[PDB]
Amino acid sequence: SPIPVTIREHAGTWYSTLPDSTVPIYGKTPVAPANYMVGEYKDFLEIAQIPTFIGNKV
Amino acid sequence: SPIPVTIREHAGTWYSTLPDSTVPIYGKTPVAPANYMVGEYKDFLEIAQIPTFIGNKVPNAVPYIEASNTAVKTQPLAVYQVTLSCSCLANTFLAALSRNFAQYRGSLVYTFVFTGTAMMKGKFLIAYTPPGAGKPTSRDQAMQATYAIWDLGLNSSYSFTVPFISPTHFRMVGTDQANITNVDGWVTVWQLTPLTYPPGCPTSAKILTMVSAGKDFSLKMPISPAPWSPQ
Amino acid sequence: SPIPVTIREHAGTWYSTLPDSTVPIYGKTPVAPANYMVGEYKDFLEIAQIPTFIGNKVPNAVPYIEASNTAVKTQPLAVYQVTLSCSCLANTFLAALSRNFAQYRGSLVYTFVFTGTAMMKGKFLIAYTPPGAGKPTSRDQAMQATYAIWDLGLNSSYSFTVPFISPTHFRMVGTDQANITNVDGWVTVWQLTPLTYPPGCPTSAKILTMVSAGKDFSLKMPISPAPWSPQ
Amino acid sequence: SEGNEGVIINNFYSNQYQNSIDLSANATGSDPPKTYGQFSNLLSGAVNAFSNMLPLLA
Amino acid sequence: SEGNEGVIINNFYSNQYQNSIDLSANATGSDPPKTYGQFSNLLSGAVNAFSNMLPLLA
Repeated sequence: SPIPVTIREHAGTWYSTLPDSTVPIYGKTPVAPANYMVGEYKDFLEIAQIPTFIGNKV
Repeated sequence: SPIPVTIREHAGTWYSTLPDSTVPIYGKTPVAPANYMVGEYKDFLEIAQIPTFIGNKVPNAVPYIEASNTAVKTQPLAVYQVTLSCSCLANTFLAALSRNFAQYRGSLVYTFVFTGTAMMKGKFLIAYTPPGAGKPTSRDQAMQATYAIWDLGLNSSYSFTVPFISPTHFRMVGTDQANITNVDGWVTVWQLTPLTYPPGCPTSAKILTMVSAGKDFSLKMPISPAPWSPQ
Repeated sequence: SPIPVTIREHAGTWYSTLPDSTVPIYGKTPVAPANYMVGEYKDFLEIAQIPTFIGNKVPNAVPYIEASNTAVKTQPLAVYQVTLSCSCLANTFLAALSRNFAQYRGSLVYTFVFTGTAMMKGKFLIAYTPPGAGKPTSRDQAMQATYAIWDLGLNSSYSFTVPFISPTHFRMVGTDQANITNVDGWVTVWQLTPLTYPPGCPTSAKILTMVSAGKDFSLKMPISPAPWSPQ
Repeated sequence: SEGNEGVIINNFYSNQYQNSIDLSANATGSDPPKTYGQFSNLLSGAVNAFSNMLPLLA
Repeated sequence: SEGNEGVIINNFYSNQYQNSIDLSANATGSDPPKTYGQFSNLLSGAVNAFSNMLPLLA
């Protein structure tokens, strides 16, 4: 009844960009409501559209 | 048919607060029925509401303040900082409970029990001053903030609630260093009218002081205070 | 597609009592039919109910007590402590069974078989004294506790049940050290009336003493007693 | 409430094993089951009725 | 009853593998199956009926 596993060669590696989460150590923590907040953006493209200054005579 | 697994980098670690269980080694053990039992509670908030004694005149603490036969607008009977760290609250269940959490929110209740003679009479001005301009220095300045007038008569005590006035949703429980002129303001007690009495009666009385949580009060994130020794 | 796992800190441990199975190495093995078999039991409680012999006069144990032709209210015929550890019970199946568990609950049954002559007559007072005031010192004190009068006649034995009287739901099986004046009380056997007989008959008789569990009796938490050698 | 456990998976060990078993005792006692299993020695011929009977004393 | 096992999961190895196989023998015996498989050598032409027959002795 214990389940048999095959350990992959890459056992133990850490991937800086792994598409996954790790162990939570301090659960059930409610946050401070931040619902009055304004000005949020979600995609850089949302603001890449605002013109900024080109430098002349560098 | 054996299943392939990828071992995570954190293999082998122990987390003191893991949201999970371990290996059971002695199953199917029935317990001794404890169904006759009474008095159980399940949330600390359930008892944080019971008032305990504030220590006056530290380190020669007494559970009360003294009213006199003189009203000096310049002289508070008591000045408490509104901090769950006040040495004043150090031994109240509120403070002992609170020291195991990082933040609090909600109402604090200061209860005063008059213990003088039935023949005495008097009026007190109890005020809560939010921070920003320092502590009030006379009843005249306190009277500019949140306050209540407590009249002595048939009913023995007065329950003063300091309203949670704060920029943040929560406030830190304990102080790191000491909190200045800060903290969250002050509760000051003043005489409005002096204690008056007839002939044959003492000229001062003791007022019992207690503190508790209001129905509003909340605590969050359990931690451990710095270890201490009561002696 | 290989599945990611988090290895727990206890990786590699062996638990002598794990509620689980291991790797099978020789499957599909049919057994030799044993279906003609009889006499099987499945719970120790099934046989703990069969009376076995109490040892009297340790370490020169005999399976009986002796009744005489004299009733001294000051002299018990036997005094057993109600402890599954009494050296008295040391070799009863009850005691041998019980020593593999931590706690017991329920009724203990002391059975007496009269083995004297048919011509003899007599009455015994068998009492159970709960703890608290020490063991009774005369039949007069025993008679103040739980007791039964056993009259000799056609029917040979008497089954005395000591009621489970205890503050806790369960009682510890074995003693750590020795149990004082404690233990759980005492079973004392006294003569009420002396053994009487006609001419031509012996003037004393042997009474066989056994012990068993009552239907009430329960045992819990299997452990191992301190190892011993019968020699 | 509950404690600090927040796993989605069903506990691998069943409860009677993962936890102690809360029992409750009723004030007035409880009757043992009638039988603890089927092991037994049997007494037969205990009584009478039937033999080379009534030649037998009164 | 059962022993000391209290896992929720279905045993990974099936029973015929995890345990011995209790069989029961009946008093009066049991008939082997008729055939143990389909391997066989065959005897043909064993008998008669049909040939350049009845010129054949009586």
